[PDB]
Amino acid sequence: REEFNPFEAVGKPGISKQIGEEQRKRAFEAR
Amino acid sequence: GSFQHILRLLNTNVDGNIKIVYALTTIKGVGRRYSNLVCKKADVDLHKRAGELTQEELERIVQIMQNPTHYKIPAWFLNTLANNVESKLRDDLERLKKIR
Amino acid sequence: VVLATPIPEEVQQAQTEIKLFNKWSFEEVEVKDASLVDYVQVRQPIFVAHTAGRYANKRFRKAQCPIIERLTNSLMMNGRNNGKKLKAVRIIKHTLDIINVLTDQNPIQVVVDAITNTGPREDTTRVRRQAVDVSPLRRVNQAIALLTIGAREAAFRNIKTIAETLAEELINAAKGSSTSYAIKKKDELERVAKSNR
Amino acid sequence: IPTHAPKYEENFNPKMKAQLKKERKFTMKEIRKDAK
Amino acid sequence: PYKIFKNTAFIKDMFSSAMEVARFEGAQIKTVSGIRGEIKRALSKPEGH
Amino acid sequence: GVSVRDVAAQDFINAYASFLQRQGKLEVPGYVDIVKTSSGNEMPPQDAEGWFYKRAASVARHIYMRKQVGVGKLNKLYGGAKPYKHIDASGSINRKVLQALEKIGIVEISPKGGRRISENGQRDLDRIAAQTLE
Amino acid sequence: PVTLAKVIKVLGRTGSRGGVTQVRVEFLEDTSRTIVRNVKGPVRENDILVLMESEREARRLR
Amino acid sequence: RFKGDDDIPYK
Amino acid sequence: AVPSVQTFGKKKSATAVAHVKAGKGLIKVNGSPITLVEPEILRFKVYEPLLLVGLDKFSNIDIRVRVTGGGHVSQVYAIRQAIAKGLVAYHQKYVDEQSKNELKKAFTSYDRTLLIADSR
Amino acid sequence: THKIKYVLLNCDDHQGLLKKMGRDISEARPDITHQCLLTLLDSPINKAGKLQVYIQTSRGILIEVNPTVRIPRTFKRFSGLMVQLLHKLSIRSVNSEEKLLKVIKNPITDHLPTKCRKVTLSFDAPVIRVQDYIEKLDDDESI
Amino acid sequence: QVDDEYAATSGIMDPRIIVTTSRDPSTRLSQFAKEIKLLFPNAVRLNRGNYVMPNLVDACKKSGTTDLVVLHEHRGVPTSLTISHFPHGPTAQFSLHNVVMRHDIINAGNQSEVNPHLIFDNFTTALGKRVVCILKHLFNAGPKKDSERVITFANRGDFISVRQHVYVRTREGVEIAEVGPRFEMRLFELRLGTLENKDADVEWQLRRFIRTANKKDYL
Amino acid sequence: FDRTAKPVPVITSEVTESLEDMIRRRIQDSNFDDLQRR
Amino acid sequence: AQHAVILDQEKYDRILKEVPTYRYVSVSVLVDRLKIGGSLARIALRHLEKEGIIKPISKHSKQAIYTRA
RNA sequence: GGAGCCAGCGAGUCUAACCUUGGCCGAGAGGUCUUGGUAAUCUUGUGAAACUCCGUCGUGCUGGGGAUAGAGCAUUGUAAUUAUUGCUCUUCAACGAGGAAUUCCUAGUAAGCGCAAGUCAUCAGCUUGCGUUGAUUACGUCCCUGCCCUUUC
Ligand SMILES: [Mg+2]
Ligand SMILES: [Mg+2]
Ligand SMILES: [Mg+2]
Ligand SMILES: [Mg+2]
Repeated sequence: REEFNPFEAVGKPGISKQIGEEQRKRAFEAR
Repeated sequence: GSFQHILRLLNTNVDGNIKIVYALTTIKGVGRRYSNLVCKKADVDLHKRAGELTQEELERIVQIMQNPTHYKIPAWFLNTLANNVESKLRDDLERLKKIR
Repeated sequence: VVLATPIPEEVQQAQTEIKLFNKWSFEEVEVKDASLVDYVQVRQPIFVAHTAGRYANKRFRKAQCPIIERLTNSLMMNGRNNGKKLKAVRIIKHTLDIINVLTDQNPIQVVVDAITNTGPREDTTRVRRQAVDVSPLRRVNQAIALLTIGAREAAFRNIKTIAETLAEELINAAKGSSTSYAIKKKDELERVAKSNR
Repeated sequence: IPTHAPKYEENFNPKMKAQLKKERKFTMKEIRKDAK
Repeated sequence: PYKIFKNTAFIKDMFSSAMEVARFEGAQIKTVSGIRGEIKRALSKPEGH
Repeated sequence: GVSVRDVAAQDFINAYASFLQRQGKLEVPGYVDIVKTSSGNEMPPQDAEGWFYKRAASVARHIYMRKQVGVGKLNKLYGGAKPYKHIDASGSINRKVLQALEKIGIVEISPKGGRRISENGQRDLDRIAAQTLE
Repeated sequence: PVTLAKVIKVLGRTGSRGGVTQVRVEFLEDTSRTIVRNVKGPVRENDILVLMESEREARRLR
Repeated sequence: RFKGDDDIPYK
Repeated sequence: AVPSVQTFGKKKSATAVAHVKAGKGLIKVNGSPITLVEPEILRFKVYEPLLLVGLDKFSNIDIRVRVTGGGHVSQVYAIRQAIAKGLVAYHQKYVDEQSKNELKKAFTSYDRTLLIADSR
Repeated sequence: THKIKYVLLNCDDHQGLLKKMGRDISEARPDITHQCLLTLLDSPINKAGKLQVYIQTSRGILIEVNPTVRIPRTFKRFSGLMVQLLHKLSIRSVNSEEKLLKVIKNPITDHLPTKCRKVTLSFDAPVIRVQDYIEKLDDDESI
Repeated sequence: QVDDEYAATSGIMDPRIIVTTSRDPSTRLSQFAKEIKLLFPNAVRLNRGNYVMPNLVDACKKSGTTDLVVLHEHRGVPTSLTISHFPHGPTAQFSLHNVVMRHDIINAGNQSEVNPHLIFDNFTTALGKRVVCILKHLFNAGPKKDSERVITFANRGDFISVRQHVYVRTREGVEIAEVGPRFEMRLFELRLGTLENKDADVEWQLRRFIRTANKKDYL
Repeated sequence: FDRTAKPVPVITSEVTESLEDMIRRRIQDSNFDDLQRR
Repeated sequence: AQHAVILDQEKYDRILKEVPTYRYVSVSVLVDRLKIGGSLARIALRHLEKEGIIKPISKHSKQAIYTRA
């Protein structure tokens, strides 16, 4: 499951948004 | 007489082979348009190269340069904070980091 | 002939017969090589190249297009010249004038001889490489391309303009002299094919 | 034959105003994210 | 406002720099007349527009 | 039955400008030699002596073809690119061209707006057309 | 000296490599003699091709 | 003019 | 009234209206002679009918062409098409049909675009 | 080169990094190239202007060496030039008149003279006299 | 129920589609147009250089096309996608958000172009059925039972996420792999006519400045 | 500050697993809403 | 390169001597062989015409082509 | 640098000041007095650009390049010597065709060129539309790659 979903073959840099929001998400959890 | 391969005008070395306008352009403070205007006021044929010029022509051009208003060159023709902004950006980034 | 609207004398000589730019006749031009006969089209005469005819519709319609138009079309390339066919026509007119000046022989036949001579007669294809024969339509296409790109590269950063360098390339190619750029590639390609023969 | 020295930098960096502009762009991108 | 194209408009004096506009993009705004509008994007030049 | 339209544009313009400077009655403002003729232009007219007369000839020709023309349409016509966004020409030069041409009597103030080719100017342009046809 | 040969049939299902077409050409000098050749450009029947060598027999080029 | 075993200047 | 015919030629947005009447071989385009059409390089591209079919046919008729729209090249094509169509129509209406036959034959033999509109 | 600043990968100075790259560090020695170019460029034949050096990097980068260039004899500075060259694709003179070191498009053949003899150094190949081969080789041709 | 315009042609005559772009397309939009061609089994890509809509729609209508797809971008980022059904509409316009093209992937491989299975999820309202009905008819009828390709349109807060997968049935479960692209498409216009007719009556139209827009749902 | 319209939805991981689970669930029963020939 | 910018007496004479000879005469020919500036090549061509040493075949603003008389 | 010189899609002012012809002033930018138009009617033939003819320049990082910077002349608000958008002069950098690699493309197509509107999503030298000039090569193959169809074998 992990191997065959390139978007999460490997994707080019910056295609995903996961890192940007997770940091804010835990920050929003803290607030 | 002999054509002058090099000339000294306004403490500047100017090539003879270049047309007078674009030859005078090398002078600091002298552009293509200003060179054309001063040449014209000096009544020097533009098609001549710089070295064919007679001495009187060169002196006339020099006087045109040094005394533009005297010869009716148009007036319209003739010619910490960043650190504070850096500190402000630093403060903004610090507050932003504190939010996250 | 007298008309209410005055018409030049040369125009009535054109009325007599069709001539390219009203200065060159198509009657005496003949393709020297037999194989190239049916794709180097010169039989229908024209005043000027620009025709705006449709030549890409079918696979071999391009053969019926007159060779001078093909040269004019090939002359405009590299982006900065794309779409400027008028400049190409003017350059080709000047080139024909230059060729006539250098050599009294008809410039159109000079063009025909150049395209005939510079056509690669044998090339290579990847399998390693193997030698293959070249279709005559490909011969005319590659000849035109080679001549045009050569004339261009000769004058890319030279005081020489496109008209005279193209005239020189065409003259040398018709002569068969190695000075011509395209003849060097025709010989090189044929030598490479011979090596892999 | 002529001999000319090669010109180079001791350490290569792939003036301050551009650096200020660069920091602005990073700040633009982040603040937009926080708003969204 | 200082420049108007039908629904679209350009506004000034709301924000000192583009710094602020990025924070307030998409915000609800309205005129005194009651016409509702939106903060679409920040103009690079001048700052605050 | 010679006419301005019967002559090549460039030939007529050159010949009639020649006639203008030979006549010497066309008033030249002092600043013709200091101006750009347009904002998009980078350098002045190279033919400093005769560029004005050539412009006057061109304006008279266009007035012959078109019964009424104003300064604005000449400004657009004589304007070129400086992306480039087709900056218009210099209004003052065209206006002084028009004033000079009407001082000579070639053109005159047209009712309904613009300038009209004066009948005297009409026969004059026809004359220069006649000689240049020769 | 280069021989001239007129194409009489354009072969199909030869498995030839893309961009290369196998054809049969009959020599202009002798009509009876026919030989298989390989052509690198657009080719149709009834056209004349220049053969630098008249001895080699064409083989599939994969 | 540099000659022989000279190294380029170091600033 | 004077015998006359009217024809249209078109290429892209360029449209030329040709009026062909009985006359003394007077041919005009946009109020100026055919000898002053521009661009000069394509001047002879305006001349195809005149030189192909012979000027003596034109000597007995007056032609006036008004052109609008499109670019210079499209205008030239519209002009030549209008001249050809107007000549053919005039020989149709006020001359015997055999002459019309030779006229269409010559025009189509040289370039079919002269008579038939080529819409892209 | 690799960012740590970009430094020419070296056999001894960097060992763990090239392990992380997975490249056998035994073939990670640019000092051989430095000395070979040093012995070459300083040869009298260069001083006579009859030699051109081409460098084909293992990665596939082709570098043209103008005979006028002078590499630093110190290896540390030589590494500084290489990282400068590889990233900027070119090196300009101090006087700023000619590009001494330039990266060029492969294949090598197009840059070579039209008539040229090609040979490699092969320890297994027959042992020859370098002088003798050069005379029997034709003049207009190059080696 | 199948809509009136499609009720006549919903599954006898396979849809034939033209996918095109705006004038002077960027390279990225052309790549995106290529992907959209591959998504639709019966799509043909047409380069729109200087074509004019009345000529385009007429020539397309003369050729008998059913649907026309026109794509718009902003600095090489696809922005809008409009679907116009011939001979008399409807025309639906969509805005593309978070578009991720397959060109963004290394060693991605080639697609399968079998007739794909379809999944429309969370479409309940009448307008939702309209959107599903519009999108459904772009594809062929009755994909083969064992076809390994599935296209899904999932509604989440009026934002239709579009994904494609290739699936293999295993003994305990089924494993699906996204092939791409990813893009979320939101309807903002729906007009009763072809895209050329700017005067066509508007069937539905998105109100953005309404106070309930921040929470209103439509599909 | 009050917001006017729906923020653009972001595909975080959890959304992806939810969608993948929905697709897998649908294909498990072969519950396909597909056009059919008549 | 260095192309002569001025018409010297020795340069004046040579223009008159070879310019009958060339089958083909143009601005490029003069600069290439006579090492004369492009503008001086042009003024020479208008100069050489008025005495009839060379004949014009076609006159275009960019390109001027001439032949020996 | 002069001269020639040709489009189409559209937009445009009531309880207002929009598109603006024409006249005059201003080097320009712009100012000023009028005028037509709620528009197939007036702006507008939107006299667009590229382009063509005649001239100057000339293989020189040159009259290519216009980044950066200085000094001025004006517009817009507003009451600050605050910015804002234009014009004049001066200053004149990298760049000499671009490595490994890589993306797209078959006829009014690639490519060049400009003009108009910002009409609820997106777009502000960016989105869309409009028109002008206008090509080379292929239009054959499953050989390699990939995707399918049939054997109700
Ligand atoms: Mg394009
Ligand atoms: Mg564009
Ligand atoms: Mg666009
Ligand atoms: Mg095909």
